[PDB]
Amino acid sequence: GSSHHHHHHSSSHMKILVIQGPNLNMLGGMVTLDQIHEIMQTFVKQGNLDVELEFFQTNFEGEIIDKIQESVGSDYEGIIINPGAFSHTSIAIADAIMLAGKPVIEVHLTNIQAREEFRKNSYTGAACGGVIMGFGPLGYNMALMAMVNILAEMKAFQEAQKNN
Amino acid sequence: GSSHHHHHHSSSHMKILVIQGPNLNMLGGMVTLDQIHEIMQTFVKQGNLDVELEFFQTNFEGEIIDKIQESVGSDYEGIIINPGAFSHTSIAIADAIMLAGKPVIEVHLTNIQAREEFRKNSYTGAACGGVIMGFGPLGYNMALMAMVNILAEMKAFQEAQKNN
Amino acid sequence: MKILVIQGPNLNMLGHRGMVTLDQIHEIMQTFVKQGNLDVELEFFQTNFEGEIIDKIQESVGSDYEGIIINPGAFSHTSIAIADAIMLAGKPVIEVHLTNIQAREEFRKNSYTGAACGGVIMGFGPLGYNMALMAMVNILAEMKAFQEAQKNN
Amino acid sequence: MKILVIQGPNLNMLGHRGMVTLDQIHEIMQTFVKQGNLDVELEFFQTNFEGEIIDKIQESVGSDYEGIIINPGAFSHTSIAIADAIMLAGKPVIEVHLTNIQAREEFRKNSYTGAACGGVIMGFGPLGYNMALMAMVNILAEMKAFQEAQKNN
Amino acid sequence: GSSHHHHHHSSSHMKILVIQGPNLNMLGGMVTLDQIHEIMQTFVKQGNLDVELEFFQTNFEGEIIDKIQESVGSDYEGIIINPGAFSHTSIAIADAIMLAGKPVIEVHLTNIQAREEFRKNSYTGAACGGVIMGFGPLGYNMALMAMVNILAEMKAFQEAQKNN
Amino acid sequence: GSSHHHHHHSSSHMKILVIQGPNLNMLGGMVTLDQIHEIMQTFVKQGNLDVELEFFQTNFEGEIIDKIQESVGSDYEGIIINPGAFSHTSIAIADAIMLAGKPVIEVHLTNIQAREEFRKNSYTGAACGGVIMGFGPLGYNMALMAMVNILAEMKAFQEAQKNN
Amino acid sequence: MKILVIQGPNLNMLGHRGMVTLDQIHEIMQTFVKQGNLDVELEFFQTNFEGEIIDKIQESVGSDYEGIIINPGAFSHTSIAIADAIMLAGKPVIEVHLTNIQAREEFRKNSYTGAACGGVIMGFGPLGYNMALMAMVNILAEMKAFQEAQKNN
Amino acid sequence: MKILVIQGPNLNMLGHRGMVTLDQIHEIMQTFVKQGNLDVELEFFQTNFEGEIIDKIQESVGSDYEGIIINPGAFSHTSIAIADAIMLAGKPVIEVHLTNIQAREEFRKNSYTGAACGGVIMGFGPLGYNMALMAMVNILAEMKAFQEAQKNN
Amino acid sequence: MKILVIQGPNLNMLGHRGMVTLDQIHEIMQTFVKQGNLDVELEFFQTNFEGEIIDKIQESVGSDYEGIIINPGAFSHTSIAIADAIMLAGKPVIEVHLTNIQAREEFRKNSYTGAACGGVIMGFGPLGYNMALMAMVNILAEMKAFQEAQKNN
Amino acid sequence: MKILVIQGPNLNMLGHRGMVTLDQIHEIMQTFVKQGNLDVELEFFQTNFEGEIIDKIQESVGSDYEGIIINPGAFSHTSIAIADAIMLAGKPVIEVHLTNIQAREEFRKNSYTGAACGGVIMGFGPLGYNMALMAMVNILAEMKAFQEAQKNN
Amino acid sequence: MKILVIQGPNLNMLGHRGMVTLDQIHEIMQTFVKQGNLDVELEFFQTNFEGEIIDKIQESVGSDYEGIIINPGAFSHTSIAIADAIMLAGKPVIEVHLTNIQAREEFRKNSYTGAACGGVIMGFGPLGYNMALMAMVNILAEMKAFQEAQKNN
Amino acid sequence: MKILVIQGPNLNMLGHRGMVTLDQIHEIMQTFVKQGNLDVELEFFQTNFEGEIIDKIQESVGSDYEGIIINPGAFSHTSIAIADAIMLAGKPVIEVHLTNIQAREEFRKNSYTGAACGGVIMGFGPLGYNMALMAMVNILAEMKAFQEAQKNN
Ligand SMILES: O=C(O)[C@]1(O)C=C[C@@H](O)[C@H](O)C1
Ligand SMILES: O=C(O)[C@]1(O)C=C[C@@H](O)[C@H](O)C1
Ligand SMILES: O=C(O)[C@]1(O)C=C[C@@H](O)[C@H](O)C1
Ligand SMILES: O=C(O)[C@]1(O)C=C[C@@H](O)[C@H](O)C1
Ligand SMILES: O=C(O)[C@]1(O)C=C[C@@H](O)[C@H](O)C1
Ligand SMILES: O=C(O)[C@]1(O)C=C[C@@H](O)[C@H](O)C1
Ligand SMILES: O=C(O)[C@]1(O)C=C[C@@H](O)[C@H](O)C1
Ligand SMILES: O=C(O)[C@]1(O)C=C[C@@H](O)[C@H](O)C1
Ligand SMILES: O=C(O)[C@]1(O)C=C[C@@H](O)[C@H](O)C1
Ligand SMILES: O=C(O)[C@]1(O)C=C[C@@H](O)[C@H](O)C1
Ligand SMILES: O=C(O)[C@]1(O)C=C[C@@H](O)[C@H](O)C1
Ligand SMILES: O=C(O)[C@]1(O)C=C[C@@H](O)[C@H](O)C1
Repeated sequence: GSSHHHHHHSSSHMKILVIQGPNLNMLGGMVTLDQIHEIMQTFVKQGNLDVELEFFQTNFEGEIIDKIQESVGSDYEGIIINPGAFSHTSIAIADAIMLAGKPVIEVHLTNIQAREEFRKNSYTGAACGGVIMGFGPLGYNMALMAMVNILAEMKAFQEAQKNN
Repeated sequence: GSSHHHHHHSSSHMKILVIQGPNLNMLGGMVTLDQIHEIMQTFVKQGNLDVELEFFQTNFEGEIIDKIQESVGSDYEGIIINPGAFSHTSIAIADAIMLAGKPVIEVHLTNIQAREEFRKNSYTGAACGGVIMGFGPLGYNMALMAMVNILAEMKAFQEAQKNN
Repeated sequence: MKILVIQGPNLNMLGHRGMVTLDQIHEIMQTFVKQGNLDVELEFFQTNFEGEIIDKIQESVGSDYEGIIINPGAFSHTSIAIADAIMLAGKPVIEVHLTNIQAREEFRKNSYTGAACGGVIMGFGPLGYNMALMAMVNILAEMKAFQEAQKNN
Repeated sequence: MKILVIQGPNLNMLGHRGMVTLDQIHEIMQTFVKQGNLDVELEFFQTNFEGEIIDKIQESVGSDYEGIIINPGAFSHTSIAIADAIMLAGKPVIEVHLTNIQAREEFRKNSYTGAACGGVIMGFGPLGYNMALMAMVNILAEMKAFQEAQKNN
Repeated sequence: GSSHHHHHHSSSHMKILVIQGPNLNMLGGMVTLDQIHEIMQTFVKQGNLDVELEFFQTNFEGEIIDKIQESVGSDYEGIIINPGAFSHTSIAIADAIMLAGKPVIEVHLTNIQAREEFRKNSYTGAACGGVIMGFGPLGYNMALMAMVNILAEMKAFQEAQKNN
Repeated sequence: GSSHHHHHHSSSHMKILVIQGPNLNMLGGMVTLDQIHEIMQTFVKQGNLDVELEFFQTNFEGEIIDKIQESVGSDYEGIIINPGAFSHTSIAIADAIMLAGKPVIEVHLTNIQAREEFRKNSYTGAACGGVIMGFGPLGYNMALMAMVNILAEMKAFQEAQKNN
Repeated sequence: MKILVIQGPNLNMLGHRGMVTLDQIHEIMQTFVKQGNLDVELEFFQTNFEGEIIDKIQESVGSDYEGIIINPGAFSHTSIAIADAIMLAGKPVIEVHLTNIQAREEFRKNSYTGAACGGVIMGFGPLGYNMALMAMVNILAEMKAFQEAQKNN
Repeated sequence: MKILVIQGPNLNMLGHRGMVTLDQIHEIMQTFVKQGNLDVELEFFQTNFEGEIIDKIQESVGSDYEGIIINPGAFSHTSIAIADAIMLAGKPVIEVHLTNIQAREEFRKNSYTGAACGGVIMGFGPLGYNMALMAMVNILAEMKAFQEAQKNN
Repeated sequence: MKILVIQGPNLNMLGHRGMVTLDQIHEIMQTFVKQGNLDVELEFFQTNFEGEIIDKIQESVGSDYEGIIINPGAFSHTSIAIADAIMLAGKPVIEVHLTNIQAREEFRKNSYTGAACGGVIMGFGPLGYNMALMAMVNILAEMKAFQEAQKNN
Repeated sequence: MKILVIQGPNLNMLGHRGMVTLDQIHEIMQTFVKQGNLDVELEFFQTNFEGEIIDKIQESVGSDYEGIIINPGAFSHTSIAIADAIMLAGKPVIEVHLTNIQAREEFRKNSYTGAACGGVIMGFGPLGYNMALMAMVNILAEMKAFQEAQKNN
Repeated sequence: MKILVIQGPNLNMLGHRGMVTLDQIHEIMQTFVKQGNLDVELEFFQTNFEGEIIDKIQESVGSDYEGIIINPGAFSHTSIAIADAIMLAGKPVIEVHLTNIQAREEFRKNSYTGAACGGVIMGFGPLGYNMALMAMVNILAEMKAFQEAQKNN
Repeated sequence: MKILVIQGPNLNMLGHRGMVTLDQIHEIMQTFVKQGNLDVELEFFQTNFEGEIIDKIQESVGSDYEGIIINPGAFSHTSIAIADAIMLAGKPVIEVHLTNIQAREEFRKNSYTGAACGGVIMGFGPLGYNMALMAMVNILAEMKAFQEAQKNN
């Protein structure tokens, strides 16, 4: 699958991993995925945020399981995923996620509540703590704004108990 | 039911309506709903945002339907709603929302995908364009950040077609 | 001879939700009575509250109302309470629907409230309301004929 | 202005199956027209055959009938074909039920034929038939008003 | 449809009506329907029984409804029916039977409990007071032996109450 | 459980085993089970039939499984059973029946098609080749008349292939 | 020691809906207490409003009520909200039903509210209410014993 | 006045399965009677056999037992037979459950045997048994008043 | 070599129900045969009667028809009878659908009759009928080759 | 004019899984084209990977393929992704099945991918593939006629 | 070290129901122990009675049995009681199936008793029994190692 | 004598997901063979890819593997394709589960893959793998005895 990433300088620093599910490579709303990624980057460079993104799209469920598994070599501290149609079917990823080790957030462009009966459950989303759907590309940024706060708060907490 | 609101000065200006469902008046995480509201207000005064909020909680499905119906006296231009347990059952509010006239966003503290079978469907969120669940109080701000962008883009659009 | 019309949730919103208001439906009804020359006091009550329909039906049980026409709206599909209430009304209740609830989503198909009513008119738009007057008038006429047929022998 | 009434299976059996016959229901209808002074030719057709209802509706598609009132009876719950047929009728079809099919066994609850018709009258006993005439008259009146409203501008 | 009948002399006399559903006309076990009928007649002429049968097969659900409706012109006093595949689907005959006026018995060559999930319910058999299935042609005679006893007992009963 | 039997002389001879389900011991229509048994006996002594019955009622599902297993010590050559409510639940007896080795017929006084949803399936009857239900006590005799014919025809058949 | 009794929709209609009123049920309870010599202030509240049950339970959370006996009635089967409420009451809630809701239609079988309450009495007619007092008295007694057993060591 | 208490499968295991035995439950009952000054012979029977419950209920039908309290345990959810048995007992049967079967797995939610019983106590732990005595006493008392009210006129 | 084509309910209504008649479909087939130079007598039969499909299939069992192409229409989803009939035809039956019945409402998804046929063509509009001829020709050809392959050794 | 043939999981196993290989199926197609004198480049791709079907479909979206024939095999029943893919292919997709998936286990009945494709051929054994060529040829021919019919006026 | 083997209904019938008896299965087990040189007293108990399995498991709770291997047979699918029992066994219970219950009718797919056991062997024919011994030996060995690892520190 | 072990998705993650790795499981197996003195070449393959399990099984069909042990993991519940593949393996496949998939969520209860396999070991943790070797060894031994029993007469 496909993979973009930007760099980051070196003076906290939060590495985040975005995983885009099958067919998401194809948007082209009238907006494209690369565009959804600059929107994300634009919203960080902009928010004033020491966040590094890694972007990842694939059509292969195994490639999505692999990628999560990699992350567990503690690099990035959280995952933003839109499993595509795998949301509805794939227990195997739901499992990947539950032994992800870190925050995961599911994001869906459409409102899957409001579509075909079959799209209504996501197993994957049941396993991410949080789920965003319905918002169009705008949803990713919500997942980003959220991710930031989660991690932040965790850092402030790991520094909480680890003194006494 | 109960209702808070802050004021706003008079020099665009977006009035937004927050509706909290039944039992939400009870939180006291270890955070309370008034607290969830200042967090919201804090995130506006802070984001630098001409947004006026109105906060509203009730245990009464009718009172939720009433309030939406009132909004349709074009004041506020969108709604953020956590219908609580009424999400799962109440077609009547789903209906209220589908003839709401404006952007509606559903917010849930818990991740309802991940709870009892009965909590899995929300008819109301199938009628809001977008849904947020899973995020704790943080979710509300996501709905706020989103609401802003929606309206914004709408204003920019109503000014789009209305020239030619 | 006085009849109660009970309109459910969202029904008041007609004209934002064809382009016709609930007020206009009510006056249509008048026009049908005021015209059909039928001795009928109508009263309109609309609410978005399940409890307020229940209350109102419970309040009917005192003389002056001989029948209730009701569009429980969305509560039709879900409100076992309103159906329970309709059954103790002990007097004609007729359920009306603007649309054909057979013909929309799954969750609208069944009506609890409808089963409790003697009979259901649906998918006629407002005409169904006049249809309901039409029937109420008949049943009340017939009932009235019968309790004099017997309480005479 | 000529209207078709289609009665489904078993319906002819009324008086062995209250104590009233299908014939009487028909003449009631007459009495309602013959009385309501409405220019309406009615025709009655009863059958226990799914195919015969389908045939009859397909035959309506030729002028002289402007609308159909129909009680598919038991076929209501099961006949996708009749429903399909009612949908090409391209002219008002109104479904009538003597009983409230909401209020009997599970298998009667849905009506396929009902969904295809614009609207459904149920649980009124025979009155529902007059109810149906009442509606048909109105829609045909309105339709007629409209095709002259436009085909004038 | 098709229709066989034998005659009977004139010196109680029980007229019985057998109705064979769709496709039953086709057997040819390695036994045919006419054969199933002689077996029946053979078992009456044989049992020593003042019974007159009328045999009736059709493919048309309407024709089965018609025939029952006819019977209600009190000729025969009971019906033996194998609705075939219409068992499982046809409410309309179930209804015909429920306002049949007299004893009805459903017979099935096969054991419908023991076949495709769809064959498991018969609505028609739910409305007959009794149901035989599983016995092959032998089934019909069971229905005949039973029909005899039912009617008999009824005659003995109508003569029971109608004296006092 | 309980068990009746009559004797039989010694000059073909068919031994048959009747098994009555739980609660059947309680009838007392207005007829009792012993009565249902003499009706049976009466219909054999009467039909002119070299049949020996053994009657058996119990409340214990094990005791029914036991008794079938016993039969397999080839005594009687067929079983008539009314598993009572165990019809609907007990796979374990359905299995006993399927490795019964001989004709089994299920009899039910009521018409189980026409009762509570739960009584609609009988797993046992799915395993008997044939099922009678709806007939009141008269049902048993139908099972008897049938049993006779089945066995008969089998004897006639075992003498069929066993010559060439 | 003060206990709240919450009666649900339609429950007030007893005497039109055997031949006994809600008032009579309540005075029965009194008679059981007034007689049982038990230190128990009772309060009765009946409503046809889902919200008002919720509000009332939430209002209990302030001292003087130590327990709630509650017949959610129709809301029993459908009201996640009231069950959610009962769960934060943090103090005994006992559900009562006049009838045996196992023993009616499908839709009454489950109770959401019952699952949230510790225990459910059903099918006893009014006796079940005294039954409920019986139990509340016991749990409160035991709880009270225990918080003194511990807050002593 | 003699009452039969029937304990179902595994119920004898209490103390390995809070920390209380079935013996203790039974003596509690005694204490409640022995104390309530109520003329009540109790008998206890516990079994892991569906058949033995059936047999025991059928055996009750002979004089000296006027009522049955019964915790069918696991058989509650599956035993049509025991429910059929309970229904010919012709004499009060009350189901008790230690836990609130609404509040566990799907498969425990319905009780066949409970529907057959007049009423069900659940989720009270052992208290429910005394609760059951409480009720049986009342019903028997009332029944007995009534057969003398009538067999006098 | 003679083939039966069986069109089901409503299928005759094409041109009121794109803009193409059943007649045109049939002549298309001809054109495909008349052109494909294939020795094929075709016969067309359309009906709105479940029975008449059954009768027609049963009648095929006599020589001259070697195969059946059939669009049961609506009866596809419900007719166990027709499926049973197709299964004793003992000779190729091919089901055709204009539309892709996977792609409409739930109730059209399964076809009983289709499972009975050896193979189903669907969603091709009229082209599927020529598609069907295409197949029949092949199967008949192959079968014919084989009964000569064997009845030779 | 170039067409892509997509064979799904296990389909390569034909010859161990009648006694015919996937290679033979493909050369048959050739023979049908090579014979039908039709201007058609075919390409065969078989995979046991859901993703590789997806990738392959997405890769089609670049010129030279005008259509896809596809036997998703097992993924037919479960792969929402492939069905989603087929839907953006924006160019004819035809699903083929060797067997009649109506006629096996429950889980094979529905096909997600089939609903996505315009039309589905099933139960024909390998013939269905030639049947598929037959159809693709026709649609492409017709489409091509049409874009010249219009882009001329 | 003594182990209980519990065989359920019908299991004794092997050899009328491959051609192997229950006795032979048991002696096989012996042969595996007698051979594997494992210190293991086995006991065999077969029954057709749900209550007898329950009784036997309840009887295990006394010393000398350290583990149970069990084929509940048909009760697997239905007996909530036996599962309940297996849960208080407080000692290893292993479920065995001759066949693969996944691979037969719907009703056999789930096992209640299997969920209550730590682990299930199925579809191995008799070999599964030896498989079970193999496991029991291991867990007992491990448990035993552990209670000496700790009760030492 | 060489055997394939196929580990499914996530299985490699043991030690982040008791505290044991997949490597350790494999070496345990060695220890069991290396110890059991059995002539067995084992190979381990783990993948998170449905297609790779299917490929690997399809690759087995060439000599040197006589059997496959497999934990399809999450694909167990959903992969019709893998089950389809396991069925053409034409050689013993045994499914192993660390946990008791009966005893977790609904969605894990059924195994497609398991029904295709001859037999399934589950809920034993790693021991189940040695269990599997134990069985494979036996079947292969027996099969081998048999093809020499016959191909001798
Ligand atoms: O982002 C989404 O909306 C989605 O995950 C993408 C493609 C579809 O398969 C999903 O149902 C929704
Ligand atoms: O915000 C929520 O999580 C919720 O809407 C509140 C209360 C519960 O009834 C809902 O399931 C979740
Ligand atoms: O009037 C009607 O058509 C309706 O009762 C009103 C509102 C909706 O919720 C119902 O589904 C239909
Ligand atoms: O007229 C009626 O009520 C009905 O349509 C007639 C016959 C029955 O089969 C329907 O269920 C109701
Ligand atoms: O006699 C019978 O077995 C049957 O009624 C005949 C044909 C099939 O449709 C039924 O399922 C059984
Ligand atoms: O004979 C009978 O009808 C029955 O088998 C007896 C008792 C009930 O449990 C069955 O449902 C019917
Ligand atoms: O008290 C009762 O029995 C009930 O709770 C009251 C009203 C009905 O809605 C319930 O189903 C039963
Ligand atoms: O007493 C009880 O709680 C129960 O009746 C006994 C055992 C369990 O099987 C039931 O689910 C509840
Ligand atoms: O040809 C068809 O597409 C169909 O078989 C005809 C009529 C409809 O009833 C079917 O659903 C589709
Ligand atoms: O080609 C077929 O018949 C099929 O698509 C192939 C493999 C199986 O998985 C499907 O169920 C049918
Ligand atoms: O395979 C077995 O051993 C089984 O447990 C025994 C009897 C049957 O009832 C089960 O379904 C399988
Ligand atoms: O090994 C197991 O226990 C399992 O097969 C592995 C992963 C999970 O997805 C299964 O449910 C169980």
